Amino acid sequence: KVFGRCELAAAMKRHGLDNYRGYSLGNWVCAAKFESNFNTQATNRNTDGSTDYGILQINSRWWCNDGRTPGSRNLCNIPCSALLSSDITASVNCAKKIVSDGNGMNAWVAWRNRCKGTDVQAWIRGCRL
Ligand code: NA
Ligand SMILES: [Tb+3]
Repeated sequence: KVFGRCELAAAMKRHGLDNYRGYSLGNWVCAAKFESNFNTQATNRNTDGSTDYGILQINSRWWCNDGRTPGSRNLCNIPCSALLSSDITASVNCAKKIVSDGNGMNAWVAWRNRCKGTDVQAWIRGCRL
C-alpha cells in the first residue's frame, strides 16, 4: 500500500507514534517519506547482505528474520515480510522497540540526515488529526 502524507500521519497517530519516546508525529511521517516514500512494500538491499523492509525500512541484521542475512538477529521476533503489509501495525510495533534503543531516531539514517533539526511539524500540515 502507498499512503498519502496525511493518510499515513493519521494511521501513525492512531497507532500511538505521536510523542512516542518524545518524538512528535511529524518526525515519524518525515522519516517514512524519505525511507520508503510512504510505501509499505519498499525494500532495499544493503551491501552487507541485509535488507531494509517497509514504511520505516527496518533492517534484517538486528530486527526481523528474512533467512538470508548471515549472522543476523530478529529482536522484533517477526518475519521481515510482516513489515511489508498494508496494515502498518507490525512496522509501528517494531519501530517502537528500535526507537527505545540508546540512539533513538538516529537509528533511521534518512531521519537523521533529512528530518532531524527541520520544521517537521510541516509534515502534518493540513492533515485530518
Ligand atoms: Na535477521
Ligand atoms: Tb543499542
